[PDB]
Amino acid sequence: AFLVLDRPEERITGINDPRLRNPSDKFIYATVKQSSVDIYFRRQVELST
Amino acid sequence: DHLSIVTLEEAPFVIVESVDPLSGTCMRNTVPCQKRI
Repeated sequence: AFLVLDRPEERITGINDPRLRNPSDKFIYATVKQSSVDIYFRRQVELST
Repeated sequence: DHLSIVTLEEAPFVIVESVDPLSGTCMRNTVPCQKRI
């Protein structure tokens, strides 16, 4: 039971989880400046936070 | 019509935050709320 259920700290899903959808100081996520990712999040109005 | 509305500060329900200093206006989809001191 210990060896089977010894789950890791899991991972992060796409851009939907609260761990990433709303920021926290400890968490740091970023992309490359002046790229398509930059003008994908900037263009969207829901992904302004 | 125009009417006054009161709001407290709760965690997921109403989150208050300071205005953006780089422009003087806060983000979109975030209505202003005056605070008295």
